[PDB]
Amino acid sequence: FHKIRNEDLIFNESLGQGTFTKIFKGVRREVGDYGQLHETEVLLKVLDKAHRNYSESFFEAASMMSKLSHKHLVLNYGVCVCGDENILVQEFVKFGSLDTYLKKNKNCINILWKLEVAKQLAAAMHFLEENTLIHGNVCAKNILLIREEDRKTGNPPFIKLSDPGISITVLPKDILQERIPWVPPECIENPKNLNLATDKWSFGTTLWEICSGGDKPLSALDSQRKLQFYEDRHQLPAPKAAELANLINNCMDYEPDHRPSFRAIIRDLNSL
Ligand SMILES: N#Cc1ccc(Nc2nc(N)cc(-n3ccc(CO)n3)n2)cc1
Repeated sequence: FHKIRNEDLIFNESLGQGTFTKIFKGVRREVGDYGQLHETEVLLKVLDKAHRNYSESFFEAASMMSKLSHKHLVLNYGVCVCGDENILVQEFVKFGSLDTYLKKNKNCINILWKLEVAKQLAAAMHFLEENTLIHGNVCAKNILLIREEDRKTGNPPFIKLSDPGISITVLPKDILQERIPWVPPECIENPKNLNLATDKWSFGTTLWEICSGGDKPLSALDSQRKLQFYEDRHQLPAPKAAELANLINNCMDYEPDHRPSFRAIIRDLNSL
């Protein structure tokens, strides 16, 4: 990663928290193309100092994805590791993460918006699958909205997939259980089962979020009951707007080997 000096970064408002992290809007002073000086809006993602022992996984999350370049993958500018900080410096996305956007905007998101977003997520995942790169934490909180839909110019919304954060292969068991039903059953059984098929299951859970106005699937279940949901082999209820329910359930297959390729997922979306 490119190294960015702390002197060149200004922290502004908090934008929320992730697992062992806090996110802020900020500004980076930099020399850009043609030698022009810029003050660039950035997302600053800060590893909690109490959890500095996760720093390798925290950065590994950003690194492997940054090794590929793609229009639907978030841009990482660099890292700041001055002093006692562990900071990832990422492009600032104007409309934020999709979980929040969906909850705020339930009433004006229709089936065509959901389908376009699903197709774009599936394109990003097909790119990862073709490169045999595991993401490991597909969820609406890790989808960023670059551009809102504009009917008045026929313009679709445009999303990017952000980094997965610290890997489920190193996280505490109780955090994994709280992340059911994004973490697939085989990874609850053994987090080293993380595989390309993991991302197909989580993609189904993410489609359910997209279809459910920002609701969290199984939120009313505590961790014990989320575990038993897997033990009993349940599927999620169909969203009220159920156009994608079959695809969600086909992706959320308890047999990892039976989960469909992202090419087949795309063909299915294109058929609707
Ligand atoms: N109101 C408001 C508002 C909130 C956030 C943004 N911008 C943004 N830009 C990014 N590159 C990443 C994120 N994230 C948000 C959650 C995560 C965890 O994945 N990231 N948010 C813009 C407006």
